[PDB]
Amino acid sequence: FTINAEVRKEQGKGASRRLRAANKFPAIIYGGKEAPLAIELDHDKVMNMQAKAEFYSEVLTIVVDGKEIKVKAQDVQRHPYKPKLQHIDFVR
Amino acid sequence: TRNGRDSEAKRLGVKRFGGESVLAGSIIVRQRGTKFHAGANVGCGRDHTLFAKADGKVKFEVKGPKNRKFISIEA
Amino acid sequence: KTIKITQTRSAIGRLPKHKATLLGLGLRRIGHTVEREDTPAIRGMINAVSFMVKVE
Amino acid sequence: DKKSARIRRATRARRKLQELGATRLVVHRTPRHIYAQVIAPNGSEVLVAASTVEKAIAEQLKYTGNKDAAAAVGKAVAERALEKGIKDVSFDRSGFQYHGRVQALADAAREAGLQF
Amino acid sequence: MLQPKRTKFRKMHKGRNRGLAQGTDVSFGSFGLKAVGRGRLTARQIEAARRAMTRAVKRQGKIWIRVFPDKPITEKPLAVRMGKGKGNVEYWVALIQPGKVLYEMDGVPEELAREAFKLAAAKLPIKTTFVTKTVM
RNA sequence: UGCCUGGCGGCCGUAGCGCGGUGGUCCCACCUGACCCCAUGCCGAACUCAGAAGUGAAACGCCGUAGCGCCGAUGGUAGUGUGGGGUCUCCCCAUGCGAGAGUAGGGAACUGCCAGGCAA
RNA sequence: GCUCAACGGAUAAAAGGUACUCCGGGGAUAACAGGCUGAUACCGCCCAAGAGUUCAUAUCGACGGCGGUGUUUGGCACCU
RNA sequence: UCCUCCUAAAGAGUAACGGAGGAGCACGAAGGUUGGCUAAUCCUGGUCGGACAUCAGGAGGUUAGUGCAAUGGCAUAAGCC
RNA sequence: GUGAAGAGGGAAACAACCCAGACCGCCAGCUAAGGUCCCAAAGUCAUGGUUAAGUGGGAAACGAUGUGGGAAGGCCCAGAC
Ligand SMILES: [Mg+2]
Ligand SMILES: [Mg+2]
Ligand SMILES: [Mg+2]
Ligand SMILES: [Mg+2]
Ligand SMILES: [Mg+2]
Ligand SMILES: [Mg+2]
Ligand SMILES: [Mg+2]
Ligand SMILES: [Mg+2]
Ligand SMILES: [Mg+2]
Ligand SMILES: [Mg+2]
Ligand SMILES: [Mg+2]
Ligand SMILES: [Mg+2]
Ligand SMILES: [Mg+2]
Ligand SMILES: [Mg+2]
Ligand SMILES: [Mg+2]
Ligand SMILES: [Mg+2]
Ligand SMILES: [Mg+2]
Ligand SMILES: [Mg+2]
Ligand SMILES: [Mg+2]
Ligand SMILES: [Mg+2]
Ligand SMILES: [Mg+2]
Ligand SMILES: [Mg+2]
Ligand SMILES: [Mg+2]
Ligand SMILES: [Mg+2]
Ligand SMILES: [Mg+2]
Ligand SMILES: [Mg+2]
Ligand SMILES: [Mg+2]
Ligand SMILES: [Mg+2]
Ligand SMILES: [Mg+2]
Ligand SMILES: [Mg+2]
Ligand SMILES: [Mg+2]
Ligand SMILES: [Mg+2]
Ligand SMILES: [Mg+2]
Ligand SMILES: [Mg+2]
Ligand SMILES: [Mg+2]
Ligand SMILES: [Mg+2]
Ligand SMILES: [Mg+2]
Ligand SMILES: [Mg+2]
Ligand SMILES: [Mg+2]
Ligand SMILES: [Mg+2]
Ligand SMILES: [Mg+2]
Ligand SMILES: [Mg+2]
Ligand SMILES: [Mg+2]
Ligand SMILES: [Mg+2]
Ligand SMILES: [Mg+2]
Ligand SMILES: [Mg+2]
Ligand SMILES: [Mg+2]
Ligand SMILES: [Mg+2]
Ligand SMILES: [Mg+2]
Ligand SMILES: [Mg+2]
Ligand SMILES: [Mg+2]
Ligand SMILES: [Mg+2]
Ligand SMILES: [Mg+2]
Ligand SMILES: [Mg+2]
Ligand SMILES: [Mg+2]
Ligand SMILES: [Mg+2]
Ligand SMILES: [Mg+2]
Ligand SMILES: [Mg+2]
Ligand SMILES: [Mg+2]
Ligand SMILES: [Mg+2]
Ligand SMILES: [Mg+2]
Ligand SMILES: [Mg+2]
Ligand SMILES: [Mg+2]
Ligand SMILES: [Mg+2]
Ligand SMILES: [Mg+2]
Ligand SMILES: [Mg+2]
Ligand SMILES: [Mg+2]
Ligand SMILES: [Mg+2]
Ligand SMILES: [Mg+2]
Ligand SMILES: [Mg+2]
Ligand SMILES: [Mg+2]
Ligand SMILES: [Mg+2]
Ligand SMILES: [Mg+2]
Ligand SMILES: [Mg+2]
Ligand SMILES: [Mg+2]
Ligand SMILES: [Mg+2]
Ligand SMILES: [Mg+2]
Ligand SMILES: [Mg+2]
Ligand SMILES: [Mg+2]
Ligand SMILES: [Mg+2]
Ligand SMILES: [Mg+2]
Ligand SMILES: [Mg+2]
Ligand SMILES: [Mg+2]
Ligand SMILES: [Mg+2]
Ligand SMILES: [Mg+2]
Ligand SMILES: [Mg+2]
Ligand SMILES: [Mg+2]
Ligand SMILES: [Mg+2]
Ligand SMILES: [Mg+2]
Ligand SMILES: [Mg+2]
Ligand SMILES: [Mg+2]
Ligand SMILES: [Mg+2]
Ligand SMILES: [Mg+2]
Ligand SMILES: [Mg+2]
Ligand SMILES: [Mg+2]
Ligand SMILES: [Mg+2]
Ligand SMILES: [Mg+2]
Ligand SMILES: [Mg+2]
Ligand SMILES: [Mg+2]
Ligand SMILES: [Mg+2]
Ligand SMILES: [Mg+2]
Ligand SMILES: [Mg+2]
Repeated sequence: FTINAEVRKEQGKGASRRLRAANKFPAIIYGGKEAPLAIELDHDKVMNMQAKAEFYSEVLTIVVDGKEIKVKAQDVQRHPYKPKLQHIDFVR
Repeated sequence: TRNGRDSEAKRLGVKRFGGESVLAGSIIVRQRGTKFHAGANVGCGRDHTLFAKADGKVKFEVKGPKNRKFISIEA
Repeated sequence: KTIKITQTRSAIGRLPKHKATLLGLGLRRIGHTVEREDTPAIRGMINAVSFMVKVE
Repeated sequence: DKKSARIRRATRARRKLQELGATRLVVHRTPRHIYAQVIAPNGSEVLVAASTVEKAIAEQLKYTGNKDAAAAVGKAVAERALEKGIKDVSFDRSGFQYHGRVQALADAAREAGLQF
Repeated sequence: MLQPKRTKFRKMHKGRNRGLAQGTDVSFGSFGLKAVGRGRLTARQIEAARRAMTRAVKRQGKIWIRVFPDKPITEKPLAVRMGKGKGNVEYWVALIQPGKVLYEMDGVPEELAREAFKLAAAKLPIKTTFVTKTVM
C-alpha cells in the first residue's frame, strides 16, 4: 500500500483529459492545517489496488517528491460505464 | 386541435440596467408583481412598474430580512 | 513596442464579430502584414481571431 | 408574544418614514416609565433623547409612568430639540395607540415649540 | 406494464437524451445491470427483461427496477397527414443515458446472477454490462 | 475604561431553531387594581388608564452546547464561447470560461449612535 | 346607440347548383407515374418461456430485441 | 378578438391545424383612508354532537387567502376585520 | 454561413458542403482546401508499427481459439497443463 505520484502543474478540463488519455489520473491530498496538494498518479496500479477491501479503510502512504504522505481514500469518482477511475480524494 | 391560443407578449423586464443614467420619470422595470422593490428615489405604480423619481444612476441592491431585490437611484 | 500581425485565412464564412475584429485590427486581405501597438486590447483582438491571424 | 406583534404593527410607519427621509421622534412607552428620542433621517445616530429614567426628570415628578410625566418628557425633549437646531420633525408612535401618555407627550412636544 | 398513476400533463415534448446518467452506483442490491449504451427503454421492454430475470433465478433472490418510464410517447395513426394536432399517447418510455444502473439483484450467486442478466440484456435495445457493488 | 438593561439602526441564517442554563439594586416583564381617558362584534384577554404589594414562573436578555439548519474551499465532473474533427439522434480535440451536487473543514454572529444602573 | 365575435370593422341590406359549362392562371396545389422517406407491409436474423411423450434449438417458437428490401398502405409535394 | 403559462435557446421579441387553461365581467363597499388583527390541517378534552358545526388549549408555521384562469406578487401585509 | 445575386480550385459528375470573393493583361513566382504509381500537375518520399479481409472501397443486434498491443491473475524441479 505504497504508491509513487507526481505533483500536477497543469489543471483543468484540458489537462485532466490529456492525463487520463495517458494511463494516469488526477487525485488530490488534503487534511489538517496544511494546504491541499494536487497529485498525478498512474491508473493501472490504483485500478488493481482498489480490488482489495483494505484500500477503502486502511492508511496509504503516497510518495511525492521523496516525501511519504499518510492518507485515507475519502471519496472516489468512477468512470460512468467503463471499469476505470477518474479521480480520488485523499483525506489526511 | 383542442387549443392553439395565446396572448400578445407584454414587453416586461428590466428596461434600465444598473449604472445607467436615467431621467426623472424614466421607467426602470416593468413587471407583474414586486420582483424588485422600490428603494431610494424610485416609485412603484399601480402596475408595479418601478420608475425613477429623480435624475441619477440606477442601483440594484439586495437587502432586508427576507433578502429582497431593491432598486435605488443615487445622483 | 509593436507587434506584426498577419492575416493567414479568408474572412468569408465568418461571424460578423470576427469580420469586425479584422476591421478593428486593420486587416483587409489574406497576407497583410499589419503592425500594431501592443496593449491588453490588441492581444484580445488577436485572441478573438487567433485561428486566422499569425503574430511576429 | 406581544413585543413582536407591536414591532410589525409599527413597521409600516417606520419604513414609510425612512423612505421620506424625515427626522423622526421615536416614543417608547412602558408600564413604568416613558422614553423619547429624536433620531436622524438616516436612522442610525441619535440627536436628542430624554426619558423618565433620567434622574434630572425623575427627581421632580410624583411617579414615572403617567400622563403628567409624559408631558414632562414631551416638554423636555422639545426643549432640547430647539437648542440643537431641530424644529421640523415627524412623530413615530411606534405601535402604541395615539391616545393616552403618547398623546400627552405629543401635545406637550407641540406646546413646547417643536413643529409637527 | 409500468406506467405513471396519473400525471400533470398527458403529452410531453420529444426532448434530447444527452449527457451521462446519475443512477450510476449499485445502491440496494449486490449486482446490477448497467447501461453502456444510450437510448430509451419502453414499458414493455422493462417488463420483458424483468420476466426474463425473475424466471431465471426462480422464486429466490430479490430484484430492483431502478428505471421507470414517466415519459409518454405519442404516435400518429396510419394513413394520416401531418399536422391537425399532436398525436395520441401510445407507450411510455424511460430515457437511458450511459452509466445508468437499470436492474439490481441480491441474494444469489455471482455465477447464476450473470446468466440471469444476460437473458434480460437480450430483451433490451441498449448495450448493457454487469456491475458489482463496491464498498465506497 | 469596563461590566449589565432599554431605545433606535447597519447587517440579513457563520447571524436561525432545539436542548442545558443562570439574571431582578435600577432596566424589562408579567403582576396589582378598573370612578376617570379609552376598550371588547362577549370578556380590563387585547387596547387603555391609576398604581408598585408580588415574582423572575412565563417571557425576555446573557453564558454553554453541534441536536439540526446555515456557510464552505482545493481537486475532479457536467455544461459551454471560438476554430477544428469523428464512427455525426451523439460525441471528441485545441484554447477561453467553468458549475451544481458532494468532501475536508467552518459555525452556537457582528457591529454603530444613544440612555440608565453598578466597579471605577 | 353595433356578439361590426370573419373582433383594423368591404354594403344599411345577400344562400346554393353546374357532368351544359366557359375565360384567365398554377406543377406556387391534388388525382396517374417518377423522386425522397420506410411508420405500415414483406423478408431475414438475436434472446429462448415454452410445445414437441422425454429433450428449448427435428419442427414450431411467447415475451421482447436488431436489420434488410423498396413489393403494400402511407407521409412529404421535389419533376410534369 | 383579448388574458395566463410552456414551446422561446438565462434582456425584449419569436412560428405551427404545437402543448394546457381562462375572459366578453363583478363591486357604492369588494373603493378611500385610519386603527387593528393572522392563516391551513391536525392533536387532546368537552352536552345533545358523530369524521366534520360551535368552545379550550397545544402542534404547524402560509401547505391558506387573494370576487373569477394561470402566472408573478403580497406579514410593512396587496390577507381578514 | 452560403446560394439566391459569386465566377475560380476541391468533394468523379454535384446552386446551398470544404477552400476562396473574378477591374484588365502576361507562355512569371509563393500558398489554401485538396493532393503527389498511371488516366492527370506533384513522393513508386523517409522512418516505426497495424491490416490479409481487396478490409480500404455502404450497415446493426448478436456470433467467433482472426490478429496485434498492453495491465493483471491461476502452477512446477516435491516435474502442473
Ligand atoms: Mg482552469
Ligand atoms: Mg479555478
Ligand atoms: Mg474543451
Ligand atoms: Mg481534521
Ligand atoms: Mg394583432
Ligand atoms: Mg406571454
Ligand atoms: Mg408569442
Ligand atoms: Mg400610484
Ligand atoms: Mg470560409
Ligand atoms: Mg480584392
Ligand atoms: Mg434541451
Ligand atoms: Mg439529470
Ligand atoms: Mg443525486
Ligand atoms: Mg386514397
Ligand atoms: Mg383534428
Ligand atoms: Mg446565505
Ligand atoms: Mg430552556
Ligand atoms: Mg430561569
Ligand atoms: Mg420589583
Ligand atoms: Mg390584569
Ligand atoms: Mg394589565
Ligand atoms: Mg420583592
Ligand atoms: Mg455567546
Ligand atoms: Mg466544541
Ligand atoms: Mg452538516
Ligand atoms: Mg454567503
Ligand atoms: Mg450549501
Ligand atoms: Mg459559492
Ligand atoms: Mg472547481
Ligand atoms: Mg464548435
Ligand atoms: Mg476534413
Ligand atoms: Mg474506417
Ligand atoms: Mg470563478
Ligand atoms: Mg461548489
Ligand atoms: Mg449526484
Ligand atoms: Mg456544497
Ligand atoms: Mg467540521
Ligand atoms: Mg469548533
Ligand atoms: Mg448556530
Ligand atoms: Mg466552539
Ligand atoms: Mg376579417
Ligand atoms: Mg361575420
Ligand atoms: Mg388583428
Ligand atoms: Mg382581422
Ligand atoms: Mg352578410
Ligand atoms: Mg368537374
Ligand atoms: Mg357557357
Ligand atoms: Mg382553362
Ligand atoms: Mg389560360
Ligand atoms: Mg400556396
Ligand atoms: Mg396511388
Ligand atoms: Mg403511368
Ligand atoms: Mg404520388
Ligand atoms: Mg433511396
Ligand atoms: Mg427499414
Ligand atoms: Mg439467411
Ligand atoms: Mg431466424
Ligand atoms: Mg434465432
Ligand atoms: Mg420440455
Ligand atoms: Mg426510395
Ligand atoms: Mg417504386
Ligand atoms: Mg434505403
Ligand atoms: Mg410511394
Ligand atoms: Mg411541386
Ligand atoms: Mg415546401
Ligand atoms: Mg413536358
Ligand atoms: Mg384586436
Ligand atoms: Mg421564455
Ligand atoms: Mg426571452
Ligand atoms: Mg436569449
Ligand atoms: Mg403560435
Ligand atoms: Mg375559448
Ligand atoms: Mg371594506
Ligand atoms: Mg362588509
Ligand atoms: Mg380587493
Ligand atoms: Mg392598515
Ligand atoms: Mg381615532
Ligand atoms: Mg396559495
Ligand atoms: Mg396565484
Ligand atoms: Mg417562484
Ligand atoms: Mg384593500
Ligand atoms: Mg429570385
Ligand atoms: Mg461557387
Ligand atoms: Mg466548384
Ligand atoms: Mg460526391
Ligand atoms: Mg477524382
Ligand atoms: Mg476531377
Ligand atoms: Mg471538376
Ligand atoms: Mg444533392
Ligand atoms: Mg479544411
Ligand atoms: Mg473578400
Ligand atoms: Mg473583388
Ligand atoms: Mg489585382
Ligand atoms: Mg509551390
Ligand atoms: Mg518555401
Ligand atoms: Mg493524400
Ligand atoms: Mg481531373
Ligand atoms: Mg504525373
Ligand atoms: Mg516506399
Ligand atoms: Mg467493399
Ligand atoms: Mg463478440
Ligand atoms: Mg504480465
